[PDB]
Formats: sequence, C-alpha cells, structure tokens
Amino acid sequence: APESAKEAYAWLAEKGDFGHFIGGAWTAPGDLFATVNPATGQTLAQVSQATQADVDAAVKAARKAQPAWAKDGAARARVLYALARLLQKHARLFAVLETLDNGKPIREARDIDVPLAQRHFYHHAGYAQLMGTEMPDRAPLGVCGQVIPWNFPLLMLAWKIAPALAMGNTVVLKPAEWTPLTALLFADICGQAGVPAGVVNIVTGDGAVGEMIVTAQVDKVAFTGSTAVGRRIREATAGTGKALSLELGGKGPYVVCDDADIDSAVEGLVDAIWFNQGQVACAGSRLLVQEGIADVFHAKLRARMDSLRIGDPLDKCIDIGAMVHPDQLARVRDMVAANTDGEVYQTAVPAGCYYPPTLISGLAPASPLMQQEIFGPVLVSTTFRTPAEAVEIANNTAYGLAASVWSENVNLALDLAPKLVAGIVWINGTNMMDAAAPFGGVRESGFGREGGWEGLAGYTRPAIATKSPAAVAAYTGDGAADGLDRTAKLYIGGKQTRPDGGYSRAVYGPKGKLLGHASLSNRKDLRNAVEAMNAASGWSRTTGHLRAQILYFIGENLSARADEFANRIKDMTGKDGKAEVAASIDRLFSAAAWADKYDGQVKGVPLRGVALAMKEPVGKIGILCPDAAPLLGLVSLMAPAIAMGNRVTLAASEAFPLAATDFYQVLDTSDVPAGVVNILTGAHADLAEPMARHLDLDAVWGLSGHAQVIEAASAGNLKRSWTGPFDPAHDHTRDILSHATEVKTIWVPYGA
Amino acid sequence: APESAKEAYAWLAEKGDFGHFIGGAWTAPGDLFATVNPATGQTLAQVSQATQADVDAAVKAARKAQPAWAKDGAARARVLYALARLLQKHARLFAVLETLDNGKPIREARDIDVPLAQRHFYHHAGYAQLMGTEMPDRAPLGVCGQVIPWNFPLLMLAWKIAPALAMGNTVVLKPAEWTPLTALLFADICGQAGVPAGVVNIVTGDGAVGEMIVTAQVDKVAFTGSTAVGRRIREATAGTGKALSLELGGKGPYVVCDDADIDSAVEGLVDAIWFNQGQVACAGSRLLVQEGIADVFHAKLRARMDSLRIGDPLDKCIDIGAMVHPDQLARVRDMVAANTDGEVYQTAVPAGCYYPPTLISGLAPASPLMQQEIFGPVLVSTTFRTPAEAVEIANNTAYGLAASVWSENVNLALDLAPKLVAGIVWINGTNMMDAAAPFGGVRESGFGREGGWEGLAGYTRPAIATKSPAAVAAYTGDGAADGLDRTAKLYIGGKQTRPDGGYSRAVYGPKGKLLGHASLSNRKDLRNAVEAMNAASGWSRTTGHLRAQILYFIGENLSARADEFANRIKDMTGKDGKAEVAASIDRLFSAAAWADKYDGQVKGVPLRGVALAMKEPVGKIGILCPDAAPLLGLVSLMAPAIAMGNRVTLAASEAFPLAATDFYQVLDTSDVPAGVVNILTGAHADLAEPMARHLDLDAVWGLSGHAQVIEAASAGNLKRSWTGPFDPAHDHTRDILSHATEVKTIWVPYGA
Ligand SMILES: CC(=O)Oc1ccc([N+](=O)[O-])cc1
Ligand SMILES: CC(=O)Oc1ccc([N+](=O)[O-])cc1
Repeated sequence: APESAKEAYAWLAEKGDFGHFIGGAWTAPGDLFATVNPATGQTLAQVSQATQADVDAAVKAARKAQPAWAKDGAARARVLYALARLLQKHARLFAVLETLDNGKPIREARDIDVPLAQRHFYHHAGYAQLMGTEMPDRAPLGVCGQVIPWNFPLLMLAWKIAPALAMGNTVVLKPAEWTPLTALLFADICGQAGVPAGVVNIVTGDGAVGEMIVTAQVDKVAFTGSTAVGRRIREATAGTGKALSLELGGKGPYVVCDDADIDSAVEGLVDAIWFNQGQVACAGSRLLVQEGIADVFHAKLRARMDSLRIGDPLDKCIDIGAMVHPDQLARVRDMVAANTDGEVYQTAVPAGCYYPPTLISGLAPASPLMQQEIFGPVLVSTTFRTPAEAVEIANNTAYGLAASVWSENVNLALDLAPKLVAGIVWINGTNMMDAAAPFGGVRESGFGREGGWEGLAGYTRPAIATKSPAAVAAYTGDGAADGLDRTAKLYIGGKQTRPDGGYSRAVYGPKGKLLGHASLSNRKDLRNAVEAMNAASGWSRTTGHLRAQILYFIGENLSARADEFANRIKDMTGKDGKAEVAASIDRLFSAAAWADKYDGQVKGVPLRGVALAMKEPVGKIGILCPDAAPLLGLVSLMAPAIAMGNRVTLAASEAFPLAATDFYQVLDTSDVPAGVVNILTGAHADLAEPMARHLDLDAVWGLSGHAQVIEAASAGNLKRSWTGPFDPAHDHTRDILSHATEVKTIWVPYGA
Repeated sequence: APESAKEAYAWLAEKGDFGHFIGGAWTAPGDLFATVNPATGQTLAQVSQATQADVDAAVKAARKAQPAWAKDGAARARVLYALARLLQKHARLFAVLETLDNGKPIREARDIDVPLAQRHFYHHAGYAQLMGTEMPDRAPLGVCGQVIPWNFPLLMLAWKIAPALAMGNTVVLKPAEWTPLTALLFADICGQAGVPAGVVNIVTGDGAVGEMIVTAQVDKVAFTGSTAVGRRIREATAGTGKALSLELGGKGPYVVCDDADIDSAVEGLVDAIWFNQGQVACAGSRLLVQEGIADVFHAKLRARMDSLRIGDPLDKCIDIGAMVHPDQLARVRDMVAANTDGEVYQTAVPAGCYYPPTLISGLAPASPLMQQEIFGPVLVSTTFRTPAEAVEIANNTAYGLAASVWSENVNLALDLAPKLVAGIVWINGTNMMDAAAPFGGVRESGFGREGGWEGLAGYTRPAIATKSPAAVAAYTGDGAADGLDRTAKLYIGGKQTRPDGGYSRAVYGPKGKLLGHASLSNRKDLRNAVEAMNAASGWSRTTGHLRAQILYFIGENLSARADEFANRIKDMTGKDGKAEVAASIDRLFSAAAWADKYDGQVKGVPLRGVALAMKEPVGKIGILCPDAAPLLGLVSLMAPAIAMGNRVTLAASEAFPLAATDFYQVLDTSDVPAGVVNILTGAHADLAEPMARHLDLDAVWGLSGHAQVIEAASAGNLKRSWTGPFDPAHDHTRDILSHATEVKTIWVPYGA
C-alpha cells in the first residue's frame, strides 16, 4: 500500500490558493494557475504567476531585512539549525509533497532528497556561527536572487538558501514553474524557525518571473538550470556588478574499466537512471565501458533494468515514477524519435506519464547522442579500448560537471580521476552528495561552487572595499621623427613579434618628450597568443616546486634591473618608480611562495570515504591591465595566475606600455617557458571584446573597464570573468589565487 | 672510478681544526677530538667539544640577533632562498663531505640528501614571505635549541633550521658527535647567504653539549633522536615554559598484502635497507607479509638483496656504505647475537666497517626483534593471515611514526591506512619525503610535526598573549551539618558514581553559606574514568555530523537551564553568572560548528601522487580546569575536544565545583555516549600527577598549574601536554582544535 498523502492534502487545503511569501507574510492570491500531480493529472493547488510588482516588493523586503540579519552570525546559526530541525520534524510531509508535486518515487524523496536538505541546513548553521572569527575579512553581498529547476525542488532550494543565509544575505527565490509546492511549505515553516520577516521571500511563476528576479536590484544571482538560460542570465546581468554563479548542463560520463567491480558498477548505474534528470551534478547518463567487459556489462545492465518497478510514486516499492510534466515526456519521446544510431532497449511500453528506463547502446565515440542533451530516464553507451581513450571520449564535450570512474585498482582509479574535465569525480560511486563537499562546473557547465567552505566565497565580498584606479589618458606630445630604433614589439610564444596590423603609437612623457613607440595589437595577435598558450599546455601539469623556481627567477631578474625599471616608470608618469618596482618584486616573491602552498581540502563526509576538494588551474586566462601601475599592475596579475599553473596573455597598461615591454627581457632571462606569459600592448577597446569572446580562453580578467562588453561576450563559452575592483597598490595575491583556480572534488574510498 | 674528494679535502684543510660558529664568526679551536671517515679510518678534521661557556655565548648571540631578524619576513625569505641556492651550487661538495663524514653511498647523498635539503630551504623561504599576511595571529618563539642525529646530518639540519628561521626565530644547533662536518660547511656558507650574525649558531660536541643546549635560555627545544633521550629532554625542560618537539624512535612497519604489486614492493624495500637507520620517519624495517605471498615475496627479496653492492661509498655504483662508527657496528652485531628466533639471511660476510644487508624472517608477531629497537641494515619479518591481523601486529608497539601499505586494491589500501597508528602512511611506496608534507610521531615516537604549514605552529606563539587567571581559594564556613541531600558525586561512564575514597568537602559561598558538598576524587576514580574512556573508543570513529548533533544538544540543553546555571555561579562566586553562561553556550555552538569542518590539507608534491595531511583525534585527554569560570572553563575545554573525536576526563574547578556537577544532567539529557565526557571534582594536588603519568592517556591539559609536575610525569609515555596559558574569557576554540588533533599524512597515487 502506498504512503498516505492525507497530511499533505490537509496542508494544501489549509493554504488554499497561494499568493507569495514576501516580507514574512502570505500575500493575496493573484493570477492563478493550477499545479498538477503528474501521476494522476489532478490539480493539487492553484499557484500565482507573480507580477513585476510582486518581484519588486520581494526584493524591497529582502533589502529592508538584510542589515539586521547580517549583524549577528550566531543568531543566524540558531535560525538555520531551527530550519533543519523543522525539515526533520516534518520530513514525511516534505517527502510526500515532493512526490505529489514532481512525480519522483517516495522512496527517493524520503531517503535522499529530504535528508540531504536537512543536512545542508544543519551543516551550514555552523558557517554562520564561525563567519565572524574564521572569515573576518569577508562580509555579506546583500540580497540574492535565486532560480532553481524542477528535478529536485526542495534540495535545490536548500543548496541556494542555506549558504546565502549563513553568510548574512537575504533571498528572493523562485521555484520551478512546474514544482512550487515544497518551496511554499518551506516558506510556511520560516516563521516557526524564527526567520525574521523578509529574510526569505518565495515568489512563484514562469521564466518571465525568473528574468524579473535576475534583473532586479540584487547583489548576487544564483541559478541552476539549462546552459541556454545560463547564457541569457550572463548577458542580462553583464556590467551590473552582480555576483553570478551558474550550475548548468552536462550529465556526466560513467567510465567502467575492465577491472571494475562489475556488479557494483551496474547497480550504481541502474540506481541512477531515475536520478539523472534535469540539470544536476550527476553521472551515469553517458556510459563508457571498456571493450573487454562491454558485452557482460550490458547484459547485466539490461537484466537489472528489467527489475526496476514503474508506477505509482506514492508506493515505496517503486523505482521509476511519473515524468514531471507532459512537456518533459514530449522531450524524451522526441529525442528518441530524432535518434537513428545505436540499439534501443526499453523495459516497458511507454504508457501515460510513465516513460520506461531506456538504454541506447552501440554508439560510436563520436555519435551525436554521446554529446547531445539527454532527457528522461535514458542512458547512452559507447566503448573504449584504453584508459587514455576513455579520458578522450569523456572530455569530448563542451561540458564539465560530474563524472564517475570505476576500477578496483588503486593506481588506475586515482590516475584517471584528475584527467577528467569536471568539478566532481566519484571513484567507485556516483551521485554522492554532502553539504561539506563542493560541487560545480567548468567549461559550459557554468562556474561557482555550492557546498563546503569553498561555497561561501561566492556569497560574500571583501569586508574592506577596494577601488580600481581611474583610467589615465596617455600623454600627448610633439610628434617629431625618431632617428633611433625605439619601437617596442609584442611578446608571444617565447619571442618578440611584430604586431600583425603593423601599427605602433608614439609614447610621450608628462612634458611631451618622445620616449619610444609601442605596438598596437589586434585580434590576429591575440589569436597567435592563444595558439602559443595551447602549445604551452604542459605548464598546467608542472609541479608547484618548478613554478615557484621560475617565479623566483623572475623576481631576482627584475631586482637586478630595479633602477632601470624605476627610471622607465618615472619617464612615463613623472613620479618616482622605486616603490612600484619594490612592490612588483614583492608580488613575484609572494606568488613564488604560494606556488606550492595553495592546498586542497579533505572533507570528512558521513558517506563512504572522503571528498578531496582539490585545487586545479583554470587553464588559459586573458587579462587586461589597468592604466595605472604600468609594471605592478601587470606583475600583480601575471604572477599569481602562473603560480597556479595557468598560461596568460596580458594586455599591458594602455597609457604606459613601456615597462611591460622592458619586462620581455626579464621573462627571457628567467627561462619562462614559451607561451606561458604572452604580452600585448595597445588599445583595450580593440582587445577587450575579442579576449572576452574567445572560445579557447577559460577566463577573462578585465581590470581596465569595458565590464558590460566583457561579461556579455563571456557568455559565448561561459568562461569565468572578473572585472574588478582591482587596486594594484594593495596586495590582492590570495584573492587572485581563487580567481586563478578551480575546485575539483574527488571522492575516494577511505577507512575512516 | 670513485668520486673525487679533492675539493672536500681542500675545504677541510682550509678550515683546519674547528672551533664553533657563534655570532657570525668562527671561534678559536678548543678541546679537540678527531672526526674520522668510517670507510677508511682516517681523521678528516679535529672538532671541538664545546664548553658551557661556548653554549652560553651561542645562546646569547642568538638572543641578541633575534628581534631585528623577526621584523622583516620578506628579508628572511631572501636569506632562506640564498641558502637553498648555495646548497644547490655547492651540492657536489655537500654530498661528498656527507659521504666522507657519515659513510653513506655518494649516490644517496647526491640524489636524496642534498636535493631534499635544498628543497626544504626553497620551500620554507615562502613561509617567511607569507607569515605576516597569512599568519597574522602568530609571532616567533625566540631562540631555538636544536639537536639532531648522525643518520642524515645535512637533511636533519635543514628540517630544523629552515622552519625556525622562516618563522623569525634564531637557532643554536648541535650536529651529532659523529657527523659534524656538513653542519660546519653549512655554517661556513651562512655569511655568503646573508644570514645576519648570530641568527645561526653551530656548536659541536657530545651529549653533554646537547644537554647544555636543551637546558639553556631558549624558548624552543627541537630534538630528533632516541626515545630514551627524548624522555630525558622532556624531564629536563619540565616547568620551564619551553616549547618542545620530539621526533623519536619507531622504524616503520611495511605491510604487504596478498594482492600487492610484489616486484614493486620488493624493489621499494630493498631500496630502503640502507636508508632505514637511526631515528628517521621511515618504513621497511618491520616487514609484515600476508601468508599467501610470504614465500614468493621473501624469495624475491633475498634475490634482490643479493644484487646490492657493498663497498667504497665514494663509488657511485655502491648501494651499501660503511657503518657510521664502530659503536654502531657493535650495536648491530650485538643485536644479531642476541636474537635466537627466526632465520638469518645475509648477503655477505661482515668485514671491517661494512655490515651486510640482513633479513631475519620467520619471526612470531610477538618476537623480541619485531618490537625491540633495530640497528644496521637489518629487516625483520613476520606474517599475517588477515588485514585485521596486520593492523593488530603493526600497532602492537609503543611507537607510531611512519608506515607503508602495499595493495593493488583501492578499498583495502585506503581502508588499512587510517587504521594504522602513525603520523605518516605511504600507499604503494615508502620513505617519500617533501618539504610541504608534515612528518612526526604519536605515542612514544614523540610529538610535533616537521614540514608544511602544519610544522610552523611549533615554531611560533600567539602574537597576543593570554594570561591564565590567578588561582582562587575555596571559601570557608562554619561546618554545620546539612539536613538536606546536597552532596554531589562524580560522573564516569554515563552515570553518577560515589568517590572511591568516600570523602567530600563542604562548599561555601562568599559569605559562608553552606551550598552543598562535592566529592574528593582519587586515583582509583581516575582509573575508572580511563576504563570508561576505553569502552568509548567508538566515539573516535564517529562522523563529524554525529558529533555536531551531540554538541548542538548540549548547547540547547544548557540554554534551557541558563538561569539555573547563572544562579549557581552567583551562589558560589558572589558575581552574576549570566555572561559566563552565555559564553559557555557560545563555546558549545562553536564546537558543534567545527565538528564537521576541521578539514585535512591536500599537498601537491613533486613526487608521485599527493600527500593528504589528515586530521585525526588525539584519543583520550585528561584535563584540569582553572578555579575561575566554574562553568565556562570546563565547557571551553570539553567542547572542542569532543568535537574532534576525543574522549575526555575533566577535573572541574577545585574552588567552585558545583556548576560542573549541575552539568551532569545536561550531559545525560543530551545523550552524550557513556565514557565520552567524564568529570571528577576535588583537589588538583591529588589529581595532577596521576593524570599526567597515566600510561593510558594520550594527552594531559593542565590549566590549573602544576606545570613542572605535569610535564615531568608526561615523559612516562611521552603523551602530549599543554599547561597554558588559558583564559576562559578568551575564545581559544581554534587553538584547542590543534591541541585536540593529530596530523596523519597519507601518501596516495594521483595522476596530477
Ligand atoms: C534573466 C534572463 O535573461 O532569462 C531568464 C529566463 C528564464 C529564467 N527562469 O526562471 O528559468 C531565468 C532567467
Ligand atoms: C637535556 C637532557 O636531559 O639530555 C640530553 C642528552 C643527550 C642529548 N643529545 O646530544 O642527544 C641531548 C640531551
């Protein structure tokens, strides 16, 4: 007999038609639309489509409540703990309501969704308690606008609300149009938990309401959902100064080596067929099986698939529930109808809201379906010959979120895991989640991390605000001919090169004296620099010891020319340059120091083993330097970036380019490998959009303005972006290390 | 053709008879004794036996130089980097001199000893650079007295001097009597590196000179050597306020499972035979082989041992050098002569200063050789049937330093590693060392860690001093009989218990009002508490989440009785108790927060894989609370200790015991597992020595005085000790987490 929904129905009846939860109170129901149980077609409740005025009021209430909420972290901790206690007390109600609203099996809702939501609040309460003492250099961002998908309604809510509240922010959150009910129940327990009025605001509606929230006067936007919508959100927030995190697409590859525990790998896959829907950090949808075991693996997988029970989601014996909505059923049907490759195996005939577990096997490594978007309870599979080929297939995508690797050999499993492009890799498991273990994407899977200490940075700002120096116009001057050869070039791929466009501008000092000429770089020069960075990919695999040695050489070699660099700075700016040179040397030595000291973090989890939140390079970074600090600005951004294993191309100070061109000889003398540091000079209006747009750059740092253009263009490949503030006079090294790294969490067996 | 020693002989001829290196200068040669090349028997140089006056002068010069040296971390980083560059430039000289002085093969000196010493200085330079910004809460200790053994003379020097200088301390270091030369060459390069006069002082001599240094006016003593000497150093420094680190005995077990890569495990072990001598954190000397592979493993081991080349250590093809001194040769011969068990395999007949690689196999798990000290190039081996038996055998020692585990299976290797009592565990390797990876012991292998961020705490003090409150004499009263039942008891093993001795004292308020009676605990009560903590060993294997939940309950249940506890405090002290109760609740919630957030640190290393510097519980801690803060002192020490997975026995405030006895109900209502928290009341003069002596306690925290008695008694089992300062009104939570944890560094394969 299925679980009783009587208490869920009673709550829905008490709530009647829903308005919104704004300023601690329930508003009048407005423009109502039915929310439907997908398993039965029956209307569960009427829910409102929020108006622009509703969003405005929600944001105004969050803004009003934020200063007093921010003031006492211990008080926030008690509230987060109370919320966790209420989720636990009402766990059966939350679980039944989630099944009624979304269609998922009640067994998943009770055993996974609700317990993980509870633990997220329990765990994050402690971050509120410790923020003042352990993060004293950090402060809240303010108001967060948050948008979540329909696949895990309550758990997605927890992943958004818990860290935001812990760090002293208030929230305006919209649940997915199809699944509002558990978010409304969460709203309904906020008063009992002591959530002060306006600290949590929940508004309901379609994507138009999501766009209203994203474009509202919020300090942070956090979104989980499709990559296509993430691009639109990046564009709609470009130039606003908003903090932005995106958890996007990329259902993960599942690599099964010849020496895997076959039966366990099969069981983890079958247990994930229902889970791996919508946008969530998961693995198993793309199956990569080594040739030697492929036939036995598929035979076992089909047999285990046949045992999955499809039906009434309120029955705790059911494994496969109802599809969330008829539009999602149509998506899966259409995907199947459009595919012509492979062999299709389904355990049942599709009937009503129930789509059967489906395996599409026999695909080639380059088939469209291995890389195309997947809908429904569907797995696609291919084979591989060698572990190196598995890595190649797994990484042959625009995505990089979660992945799973199966092997019984301790050496092979730990060799494969770090080579996968991903923010999460599970060894001998899949879909393992904990509040202490960060998760998030690289590439087109987005950016930012949710969970752990690592997730808190994205909900905070520096406690002491820095300000980027104002732009400086280049000096003008006479323009007489130069009979000497004083025309500086570009530095690309370990050698000087002429600008592709052939042009240079005269550089004058503060009194109008001609100092020399500097090249005007173009998009072709940038293309050449990116090619050089691609050739230097081995730098991203060097040891920290080696990178430290190089940075020490750079510092020593600049020190040997310190007087000369101070003189060049004074020639260009009219101000003594000794202090800027000393600071630049210091930045190099601090970056050298950090190159082998920026440690990953080991997470104890209440699951099997440990989660290793590793630090890895971002990859290739294009950087635009400020006008001020002609040497220190360049060195301050270059040095931490290469210390962390990235390759960089920097557009030097537009106004004062000749300190950076003098720096070419320092790079050469220091044996900086070709392509690790490339330097362009010239007009940042020519370079900002090409650098932010470039599909082969992993991050763009624009510290000379053009923030809107840079952030909008970054949506092409969803590269990370940083547009300041950046004050070169201040030591930003540690903060820059975070801009210069990604967190990759590897889950490993561990006997403690 | 052996390596040329011409330059080494020329340096020795230049320096002639040696004095000491004090205040930046070489002192006159004094009471001279020959230092002898063990391979040839020839005198290399005459070296002085330092006098008390020499030690005093070295300490005085170190003290004079320290304040200026502390001021500028960037300047120290330049000096440390210059020392590393000098070790590298002169690497061939350092390596030859090490071989001449100590007898080790030149191949080891060139490939291992000198490179690791260079790397230690390169790496630690960066900590000097970063100390001001990344460790702003820390300051230098002052002057460090440092004593090192003869097995790795230069490398042992680097492990001592590099962190000490990085943290702004100055040093007085004595090399081992038998191997002074590379330390004297290190002294001779200090001027060239820019070491300010007196920042490094090197004095030579025997153990009497070592004792002079340890008992001198130094702030820190750091020693590597025998456990027996470590005990004497702990006794000689007891009650002086000196920081102390000890890296002692315990050559490590080498666990070879049935599914190990046998050839790799054999090659790793044969390559370690020469290395595993003296006191160093190594593994291989105690071979534990699973029964199924024991015969094949030993057959391969004997064959590979036969390939080791013994002879002139200046020949780069040589694997087994000369024993360091005839006294060490006698030690190994006598050990072999004393053994009557097992089967002795030696690859050659002993001859001159050369003792052959030796395998003593077929021993029972409880054989004299399996547990007693090992000398020479000697391996001892036993077998095991199950991995659980391997763990029992490996842990059946008074030691816990390094260990190695060999298995190809991902589960078994990572399951065995946390179960071993050790500060270092290598998976599928041995003797892996890096400047960023901490190493150190538990149990009778000592305490403290060398290397990494983790090693720096032992070379620093809090920048802001805390002061322990003055003792408070209990109030007196008339002595009338109490017609009511107000005699508090003890709390041991989950229940209240009568004091074994049967005595209680009257407790009076400030004006003489009888408040009740409190038990006078005795050594038997402590014994019962220790037995209860042993029964609660499962607490040390719980999840952080579980421990957080318990601490949250304690905080909630104290909150529910807040007025009652404030009233009890005011009854006893005459001062309002509300703020003390509020602080106590805060400490509980901060410890709850930390219980699942005190993360281990992942070290990138230039070797194979990664090193995981994990946090583990200390185990069982005995704690003596101050008189002041009758509730807050107890709660502040208890809460972070249990949050980190320890079990504790606390002696409550002697003057004001009744807040702690009221707290028994809070523990019971909060479902604290039996034996995790035990509380004794009574006179700390009765309890301090028994707690510090107890051989079944892993640490003693004495925050009520008795520092000399506690520190001297702790030498029995070399338990960790903390004798303050401790101000209950100060939030010590973060520092207490460090007192309450050990660092265990697990080296694992990794493909990045
Ligand atoms: C801000 C923007 O450009 O578009 C959006 C479209 C839809 C949603 N949504 O709620 O799914 C959010 C944002
Ligand atoms: C301080 C003390 O009690 O004795 C010592 C004996 C020997 C040494 N040593 O040079 O190895 C150091 C200290």
